[PDB]
This record gives sequence, structure tokens and C-alpha cells, in this order.
Amino acid sequence: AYYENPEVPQANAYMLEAATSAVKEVATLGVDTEAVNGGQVAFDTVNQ
Amino acid sequence: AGEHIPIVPVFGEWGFVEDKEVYEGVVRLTKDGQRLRNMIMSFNADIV
Repeated sequence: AYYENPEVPQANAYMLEAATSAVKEVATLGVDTEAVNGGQVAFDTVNQ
Repeated sequence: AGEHIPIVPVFGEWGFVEDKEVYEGVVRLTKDGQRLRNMIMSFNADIV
């Protein structure tokens, strides 16, 4: 007979999906460029 | 000094419910799904 190991709970796994999704929302600023402005204009305009 | 009131309110999306004014950002019924998405997340936090 063989020992069944923890496969990591589906609860823990489903929570990790919501964990990784939480961080990447606010990372986006509306930016679509490799330089200033481009939908991040709000941050750059208050600097100037 | 002015001959008219020099304070002008702006509004995002403006209109009448029927008898009185109502106005909203973009955010009005956004809050419904956002707090919901958090509920499901935080319920699984207990299981972790």
C-alpha cells in the first residue's frame, strides 16, 4: 500500500491565484510606453 | 468683484433620477463587485 502525500490544498491553491492577482492590478498605471506619459500622465504632470 | 458667482462645479456623469439631481464618477456600482471579489478571497484565508 502506498502513502498518499499532501498535494497542497485546493483551498490554498485557489487562494494563491487570488494572491498573485492582487498585486498585478495596481502595478499597471495605464502606462503603455517605455518612457514618461502614455497614460501614466497623472504622475508626471504633478511632478512638473 | 464678479457679476456672477465664480464657482463652477463639474460632474462626471450628471442627470436627474426624475425629481432631483444624481451624479456619479465611474465608481458607483463598481464597489459592488469589488467588495464581493474580496469576500471570496478572505473566506479562503480562513482555510489557509
